[PDB]
Amino acid sequence: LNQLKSVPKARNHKTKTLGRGHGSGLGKTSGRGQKGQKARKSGLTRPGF
Amino acid sequence: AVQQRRSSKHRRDKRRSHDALTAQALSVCQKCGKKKLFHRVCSCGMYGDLRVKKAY
Amino acid sequence: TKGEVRGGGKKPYKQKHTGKARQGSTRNPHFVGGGIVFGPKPNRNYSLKLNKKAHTAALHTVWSEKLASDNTHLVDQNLFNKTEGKTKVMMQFLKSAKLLDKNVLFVVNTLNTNLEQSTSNIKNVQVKHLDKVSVRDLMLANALLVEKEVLKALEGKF
Amino acid sequence: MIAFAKQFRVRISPQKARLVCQLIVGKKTADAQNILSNTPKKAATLIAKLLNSAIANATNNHGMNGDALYVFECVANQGPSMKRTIPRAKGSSNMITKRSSNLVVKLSDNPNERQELIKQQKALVKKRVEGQQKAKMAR
Amino acid sequence: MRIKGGKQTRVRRKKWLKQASGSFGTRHASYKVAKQTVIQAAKYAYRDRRNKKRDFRSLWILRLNAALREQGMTYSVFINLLKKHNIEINRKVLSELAIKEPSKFNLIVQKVKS
Amino acid sequence: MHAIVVCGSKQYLVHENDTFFVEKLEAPVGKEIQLDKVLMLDEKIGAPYLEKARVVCVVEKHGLQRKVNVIKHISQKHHLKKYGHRQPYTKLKVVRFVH
Amino acid sequence: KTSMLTKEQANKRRQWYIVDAAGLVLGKLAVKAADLIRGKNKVDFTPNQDCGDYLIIINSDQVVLTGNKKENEFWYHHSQYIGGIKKVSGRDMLKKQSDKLVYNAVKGMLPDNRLSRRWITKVHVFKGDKHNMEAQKPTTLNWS
RNA sequence: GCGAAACAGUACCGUGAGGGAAAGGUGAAAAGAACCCAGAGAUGGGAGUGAAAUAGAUUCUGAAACCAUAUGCCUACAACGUGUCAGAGCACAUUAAUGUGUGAUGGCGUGCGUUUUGAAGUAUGAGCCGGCGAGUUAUGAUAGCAAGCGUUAGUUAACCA
RNA sequence: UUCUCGCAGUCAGACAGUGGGGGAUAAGCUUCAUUGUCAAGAGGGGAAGAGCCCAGAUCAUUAAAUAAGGUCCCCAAAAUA
RNA sequence: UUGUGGUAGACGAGCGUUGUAUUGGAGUUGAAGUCAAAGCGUGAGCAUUGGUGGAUCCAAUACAAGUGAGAAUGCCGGCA
Repeated sequence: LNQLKSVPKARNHKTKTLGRGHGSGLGKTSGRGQKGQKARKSGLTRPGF
Repeated sequence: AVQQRRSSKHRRDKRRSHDALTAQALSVCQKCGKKKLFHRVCSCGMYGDLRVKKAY
Repeated sequence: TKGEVRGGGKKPYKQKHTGKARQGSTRNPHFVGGGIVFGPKPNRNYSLKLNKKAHTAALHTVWSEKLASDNTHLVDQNLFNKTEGKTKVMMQFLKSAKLLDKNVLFVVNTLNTNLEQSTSNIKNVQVKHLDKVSVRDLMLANALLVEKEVLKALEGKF
Repeated sequence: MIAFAKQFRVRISPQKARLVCQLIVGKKTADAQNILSNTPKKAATLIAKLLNSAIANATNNHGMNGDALYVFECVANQGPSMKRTIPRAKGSSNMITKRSSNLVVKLSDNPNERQELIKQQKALVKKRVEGQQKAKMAR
Repeated sequence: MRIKGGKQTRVRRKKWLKQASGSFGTRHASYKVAKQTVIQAAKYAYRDRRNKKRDFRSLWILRLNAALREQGMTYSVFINLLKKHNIEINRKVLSELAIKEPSKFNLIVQKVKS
Repeated sequence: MHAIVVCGSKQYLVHENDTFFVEKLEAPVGKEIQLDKVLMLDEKIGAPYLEKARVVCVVEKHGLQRKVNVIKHISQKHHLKKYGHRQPYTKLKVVRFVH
Repeated sequence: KTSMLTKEQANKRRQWYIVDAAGLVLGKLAVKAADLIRGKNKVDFTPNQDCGDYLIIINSDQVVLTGNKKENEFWYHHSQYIGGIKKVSGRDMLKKQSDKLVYNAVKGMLPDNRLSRRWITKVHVFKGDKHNMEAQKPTTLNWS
């Protein structure tokens, strides 16, 4: 293995760019519905709650 | 009232079509030089073949 | 970022009877003057953990494939002697040994002052101690002139 | 040739300059200055001064015929104007700019030199296409 | 590492403005309306890519019907004499181009007779 | 003197020294191709095709139509799948179209 | 893939024709007249050119109307104003304007197009036969 | 980019606690244009300098938007989200290619997002152009992928050379 | 579509027919159970229609046979008794 | 063989950018940026040349991102 062709066998996975383009959605949709409480900032609840 | 829809450049030139200005009237002066203004005196002080005015 | 720059603390405009968005602030990331929330900060460690035996095995394998590169000829302190460390005789020695193309490493256990003086102004070549070389520093040399003494240490380290 | 002389940003409405040079468009040297002289516009005097200056330069620095020249092309170029402000009632003021015009008039001495620019463009595209074609030989 | 990229955005906008031009108005000089018109025209082309053959079929049928009314019968009568008896597999548009070359479809009309 | 030649499902009228564009085909340029599916040569008609009819053509070139850029998009629904395509075709001419 | 379409273009000829109006039913004669003017019978119909023919109508007064339509269906006309509604019957047209009725009916049969006006110009309806169109080499026929 | 690369906490606003910016690039050396002309002059172009003055101080480049001119085509009967496909005609000559540009006429043709049961809409956002412009990281857990190691395995933490 | 795991998503649906409740058995009305459609789905016919009938679009296709429906013309084709 | 309508939502595969790291190359006999063009691409793109212009980068592989812009009565400037 040399720096001109240094590659592992395989290591890569899909990433979530929630505000980039329309390819996998991942935009205004954000993969969390539309006009929902979860979609809001810190939209969540207490773990026990 | 105030403007509701903007006028485009095509609309602008359609409105400005009447911007062409008419020409003036000219007259020949037998004694002085350049073509004078019709029904007006000439720069050389003379008008109906008549000089009544001082230095132009 | 936005919260770490001083400035005003008021809405620059009245709330009602306006024709724009109310405001964020005078200091806003969407306004001129910086304030981007995300970027480099002195909180990231920029470090990762690896097993010791993993590194030993990696070094052993890269030495195995390095030993077969037929550029691993032996060296001894004798030729590092008979020289004052001046690049002149060093330049002649490297040129005679066709080392201009190579970035050859010189493994050494003692780091004699003459060799340290030599090769100090050649970015192509580099030299350090036996137990200071990394895999990147190993495979980038394209050649290495090995010493008799380091064989015992590398065999012990496997 | 051109016999042009740029004015470099006199403050006047560009529309009025365009109008007066329409009044002078197509006309030759003998029938342009006379009418331009006594028309009641100030921009008329402005363009007349520069037209006389350009005629003088053409006679001096080019030595052309000077008796068949006519306006080849009028322009009305909007130079960078200034930003002035006058207060307006009930605390809502406005910024008023004095429009500035860049004025120049080209003087041609023949019924041509417009198609010759097309010939220059044709030579430009011809050298472009032959350079592309000569590159294809190496391809 | 702060990055500002304008070259790629500029070439993208230029290439998306390049397809369409010759438009009434400065619409072919902006990005928003130009892109909207490009997409609308693409939809127009998608629909017309079938509407054109839809209209061509009608054109062929109209012209063959006119030619057959020169012969003196309805369009439907001649079709029924192409599969079982007097088998013809010639298509509609060719029976029309046989009209632009006269004295050739007369052979066909004399063939469809008894 | 004429010929109705069928390629795929498209019929074409041809005569002597006629050049035309048809679907992309095998047997690349320079090679003669003799299609037996041709009808209406000279006053003779067969039911599926004209009997013993042989039309021989020589290919002049293999070309591509202009790249149509087709879109699918419904307003206010956020889908803009894009695709472009160049249509392969063959420009070729007939020589004899013998009986 | 496709066969190159072959049509005719830059070709224009409109043969002058003459018909004599009679007791024939207005609608069924007028549809045929319209299709002949537009050229729906030509083997070389050209939509963007419409190489039709000129036609002249003689003695439109002889047309009769079936049923009670002479006193059942009446044509109105509103020009631009409230109260401008003026309605006349078919027999009133016999007294004043029968040609214009056929004119408007045919124009109605023609789709509203820029060329449709140019096609109806090719129709010359006359209550009589006094005109200088004999020098235009007309064509006398029936059931046009 | 410390707010502030400049005479910046300066200009400015307020009677004050305070707020608060923008505006670098001549040339290799001003060698910043002797001299000429027209204009009162500024100025303009010559000359002249300079490798070069579409490098002349508006000073590296000078994009889009916007404003005019002109090659050539079409347009004064004309009901259209202005374009698509045809389609003669007209002007022609290319990243050699069913070459390109315009389009008499025909056929077709209620925008782009928003959220709503459902938006062609008289629901809202947009005057335009260009630039900038908003899902990262620290520790922690879970699930998946891979590799190392290996069934009294391993990893080392903080730390030391 | 059976079991584990990751992972949202909505809890405001709408309409026509079918059996209905309210209403006044009036409503593009409301409240259910069935089918279907739109939303998330283009197409033809119904003149122009989210909803009906015929139907489910990979790309090209100046080819054909068809579904509902239709054949005086606009606007595509039919007549005979 | 089924085939490829698709939002919400889920999976897969990529392109493009900045800089770094070595591995090669280009260049004031004209690189980058710039505008036009009668090409190439399944897609985000790749170009080839003409002219503006005179100085730095580019091909391949990984690396880590303030990385991909029409919209938020988004910000600056100019122009309508």
